[PDB]
Amino acid sequence: QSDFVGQTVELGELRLRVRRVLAEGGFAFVYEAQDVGSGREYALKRLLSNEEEKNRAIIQEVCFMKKLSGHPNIVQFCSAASIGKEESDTGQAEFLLLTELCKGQLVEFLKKMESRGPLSCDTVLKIFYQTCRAVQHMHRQKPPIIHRDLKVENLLLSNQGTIKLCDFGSATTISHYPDYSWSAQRRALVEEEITRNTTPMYRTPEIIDLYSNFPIGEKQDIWALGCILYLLCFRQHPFEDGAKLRIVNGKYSIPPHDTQYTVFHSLIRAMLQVNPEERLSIAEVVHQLQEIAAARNVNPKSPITELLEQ
Amino acid sequence: QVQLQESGGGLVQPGGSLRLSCSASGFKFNDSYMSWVRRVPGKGLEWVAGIWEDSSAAHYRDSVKGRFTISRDNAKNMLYLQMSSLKSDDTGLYYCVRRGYSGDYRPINNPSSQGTQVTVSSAAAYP
Ligand SMILES: O=C1Nc2ccccc2/C1=C1/Nc2ccccc2/C1=N\OCC[C@@H](O)CO
Repeated sequence: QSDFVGQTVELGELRLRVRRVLAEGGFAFVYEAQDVGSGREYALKRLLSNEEEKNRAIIQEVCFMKKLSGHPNIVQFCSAASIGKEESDTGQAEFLLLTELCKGQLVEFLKKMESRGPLSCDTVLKIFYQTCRAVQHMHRQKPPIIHRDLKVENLLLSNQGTIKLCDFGSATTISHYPDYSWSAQRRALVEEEITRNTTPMYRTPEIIDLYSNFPIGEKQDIWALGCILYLLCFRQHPFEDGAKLRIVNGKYSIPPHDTQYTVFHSLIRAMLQVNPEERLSIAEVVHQLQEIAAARNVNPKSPITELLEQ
Repeated sequence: QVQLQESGGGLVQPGGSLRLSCSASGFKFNDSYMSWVRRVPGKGLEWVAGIWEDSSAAHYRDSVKGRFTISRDNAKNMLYLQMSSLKSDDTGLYYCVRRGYSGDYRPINNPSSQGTQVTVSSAAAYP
């Protein structure tokens, strides 16, 4: 993994020199790769596994990325390779992903801004709008792609200073519509696969309570986005303690004496609706963010230069 | 900390030539991929040329191919750009930075240095 630095990887006509490690997240590593013939810099994601279930999940994720590529807020796909169990040095099946190189993780940019104080309303609007714009591109697909793991940790800052969605590991095209025809077996197997693919504090009421007949679909991403907008505005996550009782009953509160992010209050309340059917669509969210941006004369597609320059 | 200082820029006639110079200190130069970038009013930053740490490869943006030559002196920690057959499209603030570019000739690193002004004009003296 660490030893993969200094390598010259071939991906089609490209001959990428692996320069330096950027991230480590379990079975995957992210490196800064540079073409030796052009000088163009990329991101190389490496994954080592011999597990068939992982190989199949990598295929799905890469297929979603190929489909979602080209949106200004989805990380741009360049190429990928799947080297065999025998054909690799490690003896494991090797998975290589080549994308555009981003400046860094959003989380590491916000961590540097807390010293300077709370983020400006315009900064929040751009971060949030660009994120929703990525989710909108997903829900717009035929069939809709539900992220299921939206959080600031999965958001990168591009070269220009625009938000980029990079991970699609938990994404699915499968919606559930629980009924008076579902067995306890069905309910638990459904609950099992969704717990593995979500951040506990970002878990939705419809997945905590499988005895509500709440559909489990694209509205999951709306709840997660409501959490993000709360987190960007105020210090903490609206359900950081990860209590199922608070999440399932929608028990959170917008700081009583805030006069900075009032413009976003209505949206937070409208997105964090317990029943998913009573929650806004991504189009309604985008439209409301567009109006806020218009009444302020901010282009919300603009670089978040407030983050970049530090 | 990192320090980059450019020189060589000036007012030169179209078809003319210049030699830009860049001095580096504050990092291990001998191991850094170095680039020439330019800021153009009403455009922004664009990557121009780049060179491997050991000079085994030199890269150029299509618009300067065959006209520009990037070189380096790892002993003196210097970076050069031989410009020739200059066009008005070559007018801008030239800076030298570490690393390459991303996508449409967009530098990885935004210049912190002063830069040197290249003005491709016939003017007698600076305006
Ligand atoms: O392009 C990138 N520049 C960086 C600078 C610092 C840390 C990471 C990255 C990065 C990444 N580019 C890509 C492209 C595809 C998948 C992941 C990914 C990256 N980093 O991922 C690290 C965080 C991620 O694990 C959150 O889910």
